[PDB]
Amino acid sequence: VDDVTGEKVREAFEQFLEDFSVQSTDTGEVEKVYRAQIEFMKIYDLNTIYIDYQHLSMRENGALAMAISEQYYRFLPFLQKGLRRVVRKYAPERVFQISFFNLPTVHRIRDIRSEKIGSLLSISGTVTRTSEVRPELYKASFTCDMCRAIVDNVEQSFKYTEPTFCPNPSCENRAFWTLNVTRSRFLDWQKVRIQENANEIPTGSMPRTLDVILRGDSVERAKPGDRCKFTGVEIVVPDVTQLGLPGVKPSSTLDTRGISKTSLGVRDLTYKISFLACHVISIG
Amino acid sequence: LRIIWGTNVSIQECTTNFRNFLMSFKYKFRKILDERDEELYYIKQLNEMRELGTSNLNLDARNLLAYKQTEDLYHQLLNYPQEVISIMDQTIKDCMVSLIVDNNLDYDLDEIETKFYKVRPYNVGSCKGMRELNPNDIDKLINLKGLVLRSTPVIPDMKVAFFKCNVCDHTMAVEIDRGVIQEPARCERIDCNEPNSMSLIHNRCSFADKQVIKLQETPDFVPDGQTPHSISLCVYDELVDSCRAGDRIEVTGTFRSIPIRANSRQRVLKSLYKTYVDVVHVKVSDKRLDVDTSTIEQELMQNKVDHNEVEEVRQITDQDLAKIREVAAREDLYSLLARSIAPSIYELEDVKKGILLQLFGGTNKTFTKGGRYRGDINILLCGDPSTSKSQILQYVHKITPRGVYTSGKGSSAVGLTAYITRDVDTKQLVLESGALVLSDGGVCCIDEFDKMSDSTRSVLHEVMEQQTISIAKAGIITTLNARSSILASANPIGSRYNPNLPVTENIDLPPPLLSRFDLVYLVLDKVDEKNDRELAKHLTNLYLEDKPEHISQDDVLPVEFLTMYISYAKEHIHPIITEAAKTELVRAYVGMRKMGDRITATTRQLESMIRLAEAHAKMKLKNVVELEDVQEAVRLIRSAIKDYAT
Amino acid sequence: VIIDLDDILQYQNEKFLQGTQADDLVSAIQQNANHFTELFCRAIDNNMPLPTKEIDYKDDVLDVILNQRRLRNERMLSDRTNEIRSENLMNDALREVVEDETELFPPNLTRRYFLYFKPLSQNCARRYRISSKPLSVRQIKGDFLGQLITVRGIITRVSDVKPAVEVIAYTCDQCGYEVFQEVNSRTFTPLSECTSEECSQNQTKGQLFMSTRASKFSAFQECKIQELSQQVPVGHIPRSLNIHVNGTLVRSLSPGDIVDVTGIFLPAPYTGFKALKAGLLTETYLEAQFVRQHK
Amino acid sequence: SFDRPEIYSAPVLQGESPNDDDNTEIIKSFKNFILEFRLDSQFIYRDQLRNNILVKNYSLTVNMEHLIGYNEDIYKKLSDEPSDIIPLFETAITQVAKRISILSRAQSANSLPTFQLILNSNANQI
Repeated sequence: VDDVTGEKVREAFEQFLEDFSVQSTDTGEVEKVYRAQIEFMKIYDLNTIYIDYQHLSMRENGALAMAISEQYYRFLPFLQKGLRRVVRKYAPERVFQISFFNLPTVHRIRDIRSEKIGSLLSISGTVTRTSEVRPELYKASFTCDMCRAIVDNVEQSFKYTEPTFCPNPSCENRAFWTLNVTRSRFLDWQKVRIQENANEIPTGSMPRTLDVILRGDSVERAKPGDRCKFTGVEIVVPDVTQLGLPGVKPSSTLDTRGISKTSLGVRDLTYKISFLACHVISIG
Repeated sequence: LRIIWGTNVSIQECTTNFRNFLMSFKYKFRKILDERDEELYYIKQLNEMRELGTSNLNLDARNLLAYKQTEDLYHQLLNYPQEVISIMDQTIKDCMVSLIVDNNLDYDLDEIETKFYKVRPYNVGSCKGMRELNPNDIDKLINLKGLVLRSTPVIPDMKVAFFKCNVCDHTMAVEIDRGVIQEPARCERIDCNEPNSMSLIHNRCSFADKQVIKLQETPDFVPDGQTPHSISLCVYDELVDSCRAGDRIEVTGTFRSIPIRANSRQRVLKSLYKTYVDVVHVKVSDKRLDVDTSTIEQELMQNKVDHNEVEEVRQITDQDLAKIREVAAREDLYSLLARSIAPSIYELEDVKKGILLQLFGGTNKTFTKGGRYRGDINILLCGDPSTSKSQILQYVHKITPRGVYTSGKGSSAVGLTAYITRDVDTKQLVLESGALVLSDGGVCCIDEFDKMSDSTRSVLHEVMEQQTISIAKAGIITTLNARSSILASANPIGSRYNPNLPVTENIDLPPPLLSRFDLVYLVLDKVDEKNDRELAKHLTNLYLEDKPEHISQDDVLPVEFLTMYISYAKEHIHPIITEAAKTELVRAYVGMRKMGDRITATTRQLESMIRLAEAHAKMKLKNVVELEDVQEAVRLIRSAIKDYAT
Repeated sequence: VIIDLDDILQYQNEKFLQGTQADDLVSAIQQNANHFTELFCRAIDNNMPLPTKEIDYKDDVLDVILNQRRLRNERMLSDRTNEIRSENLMNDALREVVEDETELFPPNLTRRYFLYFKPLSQNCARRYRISSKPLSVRQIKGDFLGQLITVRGIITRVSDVKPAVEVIAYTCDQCGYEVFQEVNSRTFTPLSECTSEECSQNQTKGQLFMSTRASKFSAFQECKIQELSQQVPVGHIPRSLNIHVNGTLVRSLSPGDIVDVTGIFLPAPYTGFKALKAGLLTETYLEAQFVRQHK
Repeated sequence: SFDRPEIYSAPVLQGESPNDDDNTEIIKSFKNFILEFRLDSQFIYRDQLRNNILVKNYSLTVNMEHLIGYNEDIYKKLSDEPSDIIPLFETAITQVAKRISILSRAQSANSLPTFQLILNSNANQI
């Protein structure tokens, strides 16, 4: 059902970019133009694609446009999987980033609420106090020493450690890592920290910070003291120091109305809105 | 009979009796008000809720007092907020259903019946302030006053959870309703065994909006010897971004009390609880003081239309608008309005008149690029003491919507902006707004303008000229505007002004900075005898018969016509100062330049004359200026000029 | 309720002259003075003229809570003697049966009031011939801990009034009980699954969470007495001594005054740095009972 | 240097009571079994108990075919897992034994241990 939903959008996406993409005549901007982007990528071997949103706004009469734009974080691996099968059809180790651009309506920092979680949004502000460039794992090779330790695995999502099930061989749940610091696939990311525009703030209060993470292609493209436009996906980061705010803040005491008898591993959770972006254009 | 365990309420009598309230209401609040439109309210306001699509009906409390019966439901409401508010929600929804069965084809009946309707009460008493409150009275409704310092960012709240596994994979979910979230250990796929790992994906679940606003109040009838105080309150979903930094707000809400952890490490919940407020309804506008502008508001006019909210602007009714167009036809409005400002102080009608013209300040013209011309005018007034300088400043401090009152030798260069500090409750570095950013749009006041430093008074060279402030230190490097209308005063060396001495000499200022101020008064005393009889007759007129009667003869004084007169004169007028007066205006300016060979005259006099002139044209409802009335706009400087001869 | 220490002494001279001998009670209060609030207050509660006025509608919330606790307590106590009496097989024995198989709200919780002593003058002690000699803060040796003394000085740094907890009331949601908990210390800890007699001895324990309209609060405010600076030796500096204040007596300590506080003098456990402790150093304070101002 | 706090309870509200026939409210059937039984034409267990209190025997004897006679489901419940259902019957007896003890002793003449049941059948000689 839901896998039929996401797979249905997946085949509609493969069907989308396989077909025509240029409506213009001989005076162009000729056909196709996506296959020129794949093959032009094949000659230089740089492993990204820049696709527009307006062309996808043309075709489906807005039906698929209202299907990626809301639950975007749900639809990474289906999209990236279908694009990988298009590549194995038309091309001969691959890490693909699908960075949209040219969105209709730009919001500020004040229009951020929490009903807009998951979606895409165009944020414009001012870069101040950038940081440096450091790696990140996201490709584990971690299993127990008794005996097999060759399992490629999870921690694409931030946990980090460790692998849980199908262990080890043979040391079962929850025997896990030692990890491996030589068998992985890394990439690099920095964390710039945007500050709100000077010609926008409601008279009268003070400017307001926000954090933002850049992975992959858009490293180093930011500039200290310049305006930017970003890309929307807007994740949630676990936070600590908001205790005694006052609450009432929830907690996660696990259930025991199952297991029959013959400890208190309860937790806290408090979350602050960060932002995650992949395309940086420096118009301003 | 049924009852609830904590209370004495019953669902039947509250429901049917409140239904019996919403069908009959015929101005019994006026029967208490003594009578000095016969159709009831909530059919009309329920239709205004109906066609416009807005939610959020709101009612008073005195209306629940005046009707008999349901004198009982008021005392049920003031004690037990949550349950009674839930009951009134349910019967409002069934009253909408009981309306829609009159015409049967109305608004696609399912969803508009499905949409949540809610109640916001206010005006529920004000007996004793925040200090007196015993811990007997934990959960009630409370009214407060006072301003607002800062505003925390947005923090979410879980309303729905979301779970998966790695086997193989099924995706059940769970709600909150009480304090905690339980999670299952097993299973899905197979359900039963194996007891697989149960993960939580925290990018898929629902959320809410929770904003914390810190407040400081002014609880009149003080418990002597009380000092000021600070409360922290915790607004919710719809009312997020309904409070800036600086407004004067009257709040309702429920007093609460929840313990806090110790050192974020153990479960030792410390005793000696912490208290806060849990707001329900925000009351920004008011009927006694002034009303906010519109050229400032336009960002939150551009917002707040997608989501239905509170009014932020005083609602101009229709009947008294005819009285506005009637009083505008009076000839003597130019001395009537200036006479009716401060009815307890009696001289200086040029000064009262200039203080009236500070409330009508200029025309806000914005260019394509650059420009940004405000309507700021700026007034000094000095002279001998014992001249009631302070009464004027307290009265203007009451009338102004966003006024901030500093003083001399209680200032610093830090003391007007960027109080970057350490907030205690969250233990981070939070930046505060100083004394001019709170003054943003409105009237500031400064006493003893002589006794500043050099560092202070070097702030005002930016605010008076550029109409900016440029903070540049370690927190934030970003300019931020503070439009404001500065009013000040100073006391000379004398203290009596003596003749045959230069006017610039007798007040210790550099005369370029004295030359930068628009309108400079010099109020001195007369040794003659004829006025003082009327003076003492005014004072003993005030002291007598222990009742406020002060001026009723032979004068008509509007009480609160003038505030809506000023606000209506502040939105719907754009005066333009076209061709026919430039001959007289440039002619008088070159005539002013003639004196040369004490004070001088620069281009600030010319900028002064156009902005003061069109400010006079803003009065009396004229979209253009005339060649006539520019003469007395010169004479407001010429009265001081006749006061410069001695 | 102000229970003075003059009516007791006059009662002892009256009973001493009537015959027989009366047991000495005033010095017995002055020596210990902590047991007698609970002993005295459970002496009050046997007899009380209950029904003298019907409840107002608009009275309060604390009244209506204690009224429902009292009424439910009665109906619970009558149900069991409506059950066992119909299973036969003077009636004092059946009362002793029913009164020990039924869990009840204890009378420490349905109280509504407080109780405060009041020390004796020099006038009444002069008429018939100590409990109130006005002492100074230097004079309080560490051998008065427990008695009922009297000081004088200038109040400085009186703080705000904020609620402090006394008993905390949970609900069980499955069994339906109300599990209380008393708190004596500075810091407490919340508790877990249940401790009843029904959610215990079962497999599936419930889970409990608290509520704030059924606990019992009390106002709380602390301040400091500095030495009067007239009763000092030649080369010294004024000291200080803390005061806790509970109950009705709150909001009567204005800063910068001259006051005569009379109260009892207890210990409260602390020592300072960990490397300075020798065991079992105690760090005293002064409870308040009755406040009399000069000026 | 204070003393310890205390924890207690009071039954106020009912209550999630289907009732699911679990560890308690089985004991309701045995307080209904010793007291509220009478075979024709005389109740037999109550008299044996109030007899056994005076001689201080502190025991009780049960016929098991009588248990399948009166009720039916607790019989096979007992024959499933007998090592965990018998001490429930012990507490079920001693709650009644306190009542009969105090009513007999106080009209008209601490401490009392837990009893024991001694059952006996003649069904099937395995």
